Amino acid sequence: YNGFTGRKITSQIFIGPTYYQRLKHMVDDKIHSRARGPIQILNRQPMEG
Amino acid sequence: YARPEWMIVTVLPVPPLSVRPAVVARNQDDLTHKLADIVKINNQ
RNA sequence: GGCAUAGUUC
DNA sequence: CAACGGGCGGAACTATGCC
DNA sequence: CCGTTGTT
Repeated sequence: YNGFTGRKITSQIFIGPTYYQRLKHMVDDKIHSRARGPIQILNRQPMEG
Repeated sequence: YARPEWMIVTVLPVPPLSVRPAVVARNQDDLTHKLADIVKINNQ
């Protein structure tokens, strides 16, 4: 059945218990932004990393 | 702009301290080490 | 601070 | 015909050893 | 792999 409206969904859905895994790759360890931060020494360009 | 005899190096330019910066314990670059060796041999 | 090596994502 | 020299992907993220 | 330069 549909969640918002309560009406049956016309097509029957394939549902059952499958074994899932949570991989190491999260988003809190990947989000990154910069606006005028630290700067390299030899080239005076922005740092790397 | 390019006279033929000038291609024989008799005066060696030394790059400024910006081209070969010091390292922060103070470390000298590969260019600085080679320059020191060259001037050692030259004065000897 | 830098050099090198290894692993991983697309 | 033989010898020599330069050329060989793009990004990104961790870790560890050493000067 | 294949553009230069030497040797022959």
